Amino acid sequence: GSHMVPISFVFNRFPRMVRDLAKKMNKEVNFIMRGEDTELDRTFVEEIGEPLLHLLRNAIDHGIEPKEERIAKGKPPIGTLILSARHEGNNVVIEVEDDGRGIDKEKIIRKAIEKGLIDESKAATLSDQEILNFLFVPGFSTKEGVGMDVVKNVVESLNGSISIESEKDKGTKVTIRLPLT
Amino acid sequence: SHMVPISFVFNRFPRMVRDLAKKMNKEVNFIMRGEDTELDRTFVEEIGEPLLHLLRNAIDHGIEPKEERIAKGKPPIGTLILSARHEGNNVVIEVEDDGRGIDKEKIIRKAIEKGLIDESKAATLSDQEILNFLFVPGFSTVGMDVVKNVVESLNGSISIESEKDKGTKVTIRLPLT
Ligand SMILES: Nc1ncnc2c1ncn2[C@@H]1O[C@H](COP(=O)(O)OP(=O)(O)CP(=O)(O)O)[C@@H](O)[C@H]1O
Ligand SMILES: Nc1ncnc2c1ncn2[C@@H]1O[C@H](COP(=O)(O)OP(=O)(O)CP(=O)(O)O)[C@@H](O)[C@H]1O
Ligand SMILES: [Mn+2]
Ligand SMILES: [Mn+2]
Repeated sequence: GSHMVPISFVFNRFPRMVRDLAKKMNKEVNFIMRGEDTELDRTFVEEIGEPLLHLLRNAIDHGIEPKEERIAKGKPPIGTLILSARHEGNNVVIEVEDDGRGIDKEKIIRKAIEKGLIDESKAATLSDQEILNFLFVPGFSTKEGVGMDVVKNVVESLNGSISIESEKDKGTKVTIRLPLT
Repeated sequence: SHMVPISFVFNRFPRMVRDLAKKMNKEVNFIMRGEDTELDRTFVEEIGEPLLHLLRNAIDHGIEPKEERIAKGKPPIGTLILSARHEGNNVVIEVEDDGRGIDKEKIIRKAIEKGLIDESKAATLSDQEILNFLFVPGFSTVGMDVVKNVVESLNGSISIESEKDKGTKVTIRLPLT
């Protein structure tokens, strides 16, 4: 790689943003960053900021439940949000994981049925990955050009890839793979 | 008035964009937003060609070849975004690319060649004054001048924004009722 620079050039700006977001949304969250010394193409560093911030915001908004709710639910009172970078072969892997309520998969199914994309019989045969992928279909999720869409497009314009996994009341993990320059 | 989703106009673009990019050997990720945005049905036939021209301009003149994108420290794949939405009592349509931007120096040279401006007045022209030459009838060698004419024909307005090596954004606002 030619113009390598530590991912910290983009990471160090998140602790402040996370705390303020958590305060505004009345959420209690412990933010952990890992692999801040991971080197990657400077172009990626300058472009991956917007996408990551959105995933972080998603986690704080839709993921982590208010402290009172986590308590009522029987989970540790403070939520955990982890942002990490690491090497996997010739790929830099960035992950945003929260231990929140998890993506509501039924909600997605209901929305897909409403849009006429699938019917009830078919909906019952879909796999979790199949359900979660609806989140990447442009125009699927209602807006207010932000969203999972913009995240995937930006990541893919860097020749990157993005995947999602989630478990009810367990949390959600978004994974971004960036290529070695 | 009688409305229809703007998808009637947008539907054919993905294929044309894909084929054009492939022809001019450019890597382009085409994004279309708000295809459900409605507009006057009598606008469909008229606004199609102008929009296609703006998309072609972005692919041909905007988005740079891969090696150029890399040299400039930009994402390898260029991004072309076509969007429509309702604002106030109008339909707003935008065509944006993150390419090399409009060659303003080239526009001024053309304006002088066409007798539209004396060279003694070129040094102080504002960016808007420069880009506006594109709307002067006969400026193009369908061209931007024709696009502006058609938009005016629909009682709407058009504006351009562009920054060197950053990109170009063309915004069209058409009246609803
Ligand atoms: N970390 C997370 N935990 C739980 N659900 C999540 C999540 N991240 C995303 N989601 C779910 O996925 C759906 C869409 O996220 P997306 O980022 O595309 O849209 P948005 O609903 O957040 C509105 P916008 O992106 O325009 O602010 C969300 O509305 C939510 O239901
Ligand atoms: N998205 C964009 N990015 C960069 N330059 C653009 C552009 N859209 C237009 N231009 C530039 O502005 C000048 C004029 O565009 P206009 O559409 O009026 O004419 P045209 O001469 O390009 C017709 P054609 O090239 O289709 O034969 C172009 O010649 C090009 O240099
Ligand atoms: Mn969101
Ligand atoms: Mn042209």
